[PDB]
Amino acid sequence: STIEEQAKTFLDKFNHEAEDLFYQSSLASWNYNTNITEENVQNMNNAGDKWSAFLKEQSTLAQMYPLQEIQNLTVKLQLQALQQNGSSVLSEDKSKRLNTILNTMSTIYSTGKVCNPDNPQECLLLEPGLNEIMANSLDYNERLWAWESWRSEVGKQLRPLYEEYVVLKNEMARANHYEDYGDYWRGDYEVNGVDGYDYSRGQLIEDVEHTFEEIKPLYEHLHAYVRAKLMNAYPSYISPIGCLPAHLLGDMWGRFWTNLYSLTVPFGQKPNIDVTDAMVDQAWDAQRIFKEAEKFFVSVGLPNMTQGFWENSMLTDPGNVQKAVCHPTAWDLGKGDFRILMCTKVTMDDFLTAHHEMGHIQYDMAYAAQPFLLRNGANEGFHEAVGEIMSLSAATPKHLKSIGLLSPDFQEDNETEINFLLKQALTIVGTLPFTYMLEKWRWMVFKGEIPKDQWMKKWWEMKREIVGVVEPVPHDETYCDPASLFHVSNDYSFIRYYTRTLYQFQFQEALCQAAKHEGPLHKCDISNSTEAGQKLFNMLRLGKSEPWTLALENVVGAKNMNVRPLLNYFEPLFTWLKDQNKNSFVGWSTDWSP
Repeated sequence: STIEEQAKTFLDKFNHEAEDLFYQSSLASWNYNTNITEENVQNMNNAGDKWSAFLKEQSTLAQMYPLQEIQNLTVKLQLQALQQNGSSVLSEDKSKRLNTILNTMSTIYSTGKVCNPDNPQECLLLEPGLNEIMANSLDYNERLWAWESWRSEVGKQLRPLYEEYVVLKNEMARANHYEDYGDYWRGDYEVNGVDGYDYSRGQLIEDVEHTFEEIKPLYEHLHAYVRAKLMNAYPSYISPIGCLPAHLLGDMWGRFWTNLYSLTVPFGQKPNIDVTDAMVDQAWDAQRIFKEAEKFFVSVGLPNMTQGFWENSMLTDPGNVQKAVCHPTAWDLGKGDFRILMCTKVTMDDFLTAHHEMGHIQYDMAYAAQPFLLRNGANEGFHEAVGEIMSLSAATPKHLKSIGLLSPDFQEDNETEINFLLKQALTIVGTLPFTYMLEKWRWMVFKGEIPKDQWMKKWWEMKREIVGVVEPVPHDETYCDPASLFHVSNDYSFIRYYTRTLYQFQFQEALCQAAKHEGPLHKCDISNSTEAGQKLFNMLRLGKSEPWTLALENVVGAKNMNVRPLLNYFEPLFTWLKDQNKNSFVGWSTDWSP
């Protein structure tokens, strides 16, 4: 009757009871998302409160168990995830202050308004109408003024509560035997106590810096090409030695540049692939979309699953008979029950999101044999990365010709592939250095090393020199615009997106070099190749039971990370850029001032 058997039965009973509570809460949340009612709100609110009290009780009861007296890696890992501190040293006043700070900075930013001029009635909200006039607009002055008006009423109210949140989270990290809030955030990105595969939290910082200095010249070259296109798009607005304007990147912060594509068309004579009208003349629907996704997945090698799931997921427009959202979302409810939720329309992006959802749910049901605490990915970014690679790999026209989505009369040329790679760079590698500098600024902020009052131009100046974007108007100390974004306002990290990009690139390279494919890396197919399917499935079943380095090793063969997937995937586009826009000025200079 050693302590290991008591830990085993405690873990089992916690897994069962938490599985029941999680199943009830997820079921209530799902049927509330399909049918919005206040009684359902009370239902999963009571369920979530009871589950939170239960997890606190299980953690406190597991605090008795010695974490150094377990030799099995699985039981040690599950006790480590169960013996977390959370509120080990936390005053109740400090806890409610933290909660009120979180709620206030969420509610103020979420309910932000740009209603300065004219009558105070015509107020455009941030989500529906602001991004239209920041991204799909022509007036430089309107974009500048709207961005300034958005930052002005947000930064001053968002700065000191965010700084107090930084201070209190630093105090909690110190009280929880950690360095800082980033160190608590780097704890998941840490492989220690494992022989052979050893990783440090600062090794993640080193990897971030290494990947950024590896991707610096290609990003400089694409910035040069974008500025060269903007010279023709905007006559006499951007100096050649100057950097890009802040509001010219589509988004207010500069997240995605897919909106900045009509000005950056390489060739109007090359048609991209399009099966949406081919879908229309084929007259396919939501169930046909799901059947095509399943056909693609069994072409990869993943087996079919439950027939009661398809009727359990409502896919078309819910209508006004019951209030329901239209965001495509997955539901891993627990013990053998999954749902998807969207309103399906006839768009190609609906097919992309459906493939993304099926990749998510396939990875969900992969680790069903693992316990409820281990019923996740290796870390947070892995799930989004593995959804994204199934999302992108479905846009291969040879698959569409094999399944009849694309007619065989259409053909793929070099220039169309170059345009597709340029769009992919606008989506994938365009957001990579922005995610890098956001992650770096957030890490210096949450580490509590840089002064709070040194931010007169600091975020401005390494926006100018690190990514080559200059603000059009200076801002004072009360502004916290890099801290004013959606993810920082609700404390959603950005290391997850960087690691997702890295993992999806390495996984894409591994599957393209593994599934008997030779040639250009953006012409990568995985149909009629089950070796890649079983190589994936070897890592699908692992779940959270193993360190992430072991998960990468068992599916790639390497123990580290390299940017060679990015070079392999973007090599034709890199060569086309190198003989296209090398003649213009390449890079950026920080000497330009407003």
